[PDB]
Amino acid sequence: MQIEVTVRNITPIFSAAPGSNYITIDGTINPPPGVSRFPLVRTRMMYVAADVGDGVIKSVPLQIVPGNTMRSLLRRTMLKHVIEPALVEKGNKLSIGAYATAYSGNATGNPDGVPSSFDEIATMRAHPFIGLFGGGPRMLEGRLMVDSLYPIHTNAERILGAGYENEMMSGPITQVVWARRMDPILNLGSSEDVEVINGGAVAANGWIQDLLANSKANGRGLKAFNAHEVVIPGLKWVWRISLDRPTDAQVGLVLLALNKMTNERIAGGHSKDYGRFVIDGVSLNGEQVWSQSGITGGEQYFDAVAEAIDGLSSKEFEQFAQSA
Amino acid sequence: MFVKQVFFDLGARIHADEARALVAKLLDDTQPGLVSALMNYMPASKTSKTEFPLVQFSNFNQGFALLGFGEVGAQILSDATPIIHDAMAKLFASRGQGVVVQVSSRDVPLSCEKRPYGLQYTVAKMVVQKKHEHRERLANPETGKVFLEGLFLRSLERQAAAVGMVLPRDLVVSFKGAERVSSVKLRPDSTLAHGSLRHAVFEVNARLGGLWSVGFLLSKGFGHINTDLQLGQG
RNA sequence: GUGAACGGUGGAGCAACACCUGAAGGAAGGCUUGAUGAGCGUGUUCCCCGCAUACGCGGGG
Repeated sequence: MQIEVTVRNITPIFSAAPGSNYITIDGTINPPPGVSRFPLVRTRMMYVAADVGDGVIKSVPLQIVPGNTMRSLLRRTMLKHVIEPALVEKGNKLSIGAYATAYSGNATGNPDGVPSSFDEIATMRAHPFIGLFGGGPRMLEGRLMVDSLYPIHTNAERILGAGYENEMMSGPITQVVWARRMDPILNLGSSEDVEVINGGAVAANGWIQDLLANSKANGRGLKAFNAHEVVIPGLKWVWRISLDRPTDAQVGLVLLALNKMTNERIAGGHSKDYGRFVIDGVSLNGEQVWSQSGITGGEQYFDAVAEAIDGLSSKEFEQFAQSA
Repeated sequence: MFVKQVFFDLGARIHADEARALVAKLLDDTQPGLVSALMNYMPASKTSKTEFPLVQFSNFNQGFALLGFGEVGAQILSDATPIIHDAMAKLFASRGQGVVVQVSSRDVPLSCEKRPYGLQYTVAKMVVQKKHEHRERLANPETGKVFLEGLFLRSLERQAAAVGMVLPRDLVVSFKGAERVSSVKLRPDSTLAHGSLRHAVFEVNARLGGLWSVGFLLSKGFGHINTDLQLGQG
């Protein structure tokens, strides 16, 4: 079962690529030393083979949001607005391990050596939340295959073989966004502002001297300057959600998580409002089901997840999490 | 090399010379040696050094600035800044509700290279006349022009040699004109005054890329402006 | 004349077949680049330091 979630990003997308990268005042990502490099955390990039010129395929950059990131995102919306309301309406109580395994695939960092008995595999695989995301102490396989967010871009013409041939962006899709820290005690100005600090003006003054003693001279003070590379907004992305012999309840759960997908953020940089997005279209095995009012279609999936929400107990999450 | 500027804001404007007098009077009872370092006194006596002043007080729109030239002067500002800040903090917390004193710091490198085209550099409040001979040169424009030429040049070479970097010795300067003529008093309510030029314009073939102080009474805060700020700017 | 002198260890032969490192996993959470040294007061012979060696030059606050 194949799902293709085509979205447009309202705010810019920052999913931080690990790597202490550096930036100058105008471009030159990771310059040579002595040009006064500034710290730079770039957005997550996937190298991708692409048709660069006629007959030549090169490994080129393309900035993505990771499939692991949005696997955990889909699992998170699934659990916060469907699963947790079900377990509050029936009063079912999860354990610490059951909660942590339902959100993270494991209760501890040690998976168990034994494999689960086949009845437990069949019952858990049949269960929609467990089937979509496996794991646990006995390392269950899940039915969900969450692919990364590629933009609809020339670097992904080799990726989008079927469909999405139009709406192709030629140029780069990143902008460097600069954030500075400022010290408020440097910027306060007035003593009527410092009448709310206990200790008066002399305490604020003494902190100014601490920072002056740091300015002459490794406890970090304040007032840093940073840049972070972001993916530019308004561009169409594609999400691929593949399923592995799914029950109708698992697909209905995915569509239940998918309808509210917009409230959440496909990114990091929470405070900067990075990750806001609107779903342009959703296709089940290629068929378009998406409307402005969520998903229009797939009624057997919605009915199956309706009957699977009912009778969903905590004990499924408890038994799977419990280590041998 | 580099010159350090440290800016102190009392919430009110204080002139550079009376700030120098206030800094002298505030820490006089205790911490005398730091004052000797700040004011370029002799190590043994109270009188000042005849050489270039590594540490010179400067204007600030909300108070006073300190300029330290070279590694030694920057170190003098580095060891002098918090004690000086603490002194104005206790002085301005003793009377009134109290004010909060805010600072800034900046390490500007100095540089120069010769260019085959003249460049317009203005200066404000630069002293020029100190003796009766200097008055006699100032009466006639022909003999006053070359005196101002030599004064501007020898100030550039002096603060070069003091900062520890080499200046090309083929520079040709020129002086176009000054907007006003005014006197400078060393101490208030003294009959002695010294002549000074206001908004003088000089033209040098080379470029200057730092803080460059010209003429007499440099530690009092006269005749320095930042040559980086004027550069390509009107 | 070494109880010597003479004399091929040779031929043939498959280390093969079978076997999925791959399952679970959020790069995050916080942060004003504007804020700046920049344009605004002093109306005449008084201090101290060197080169000299006083005929004067240089300079300090």
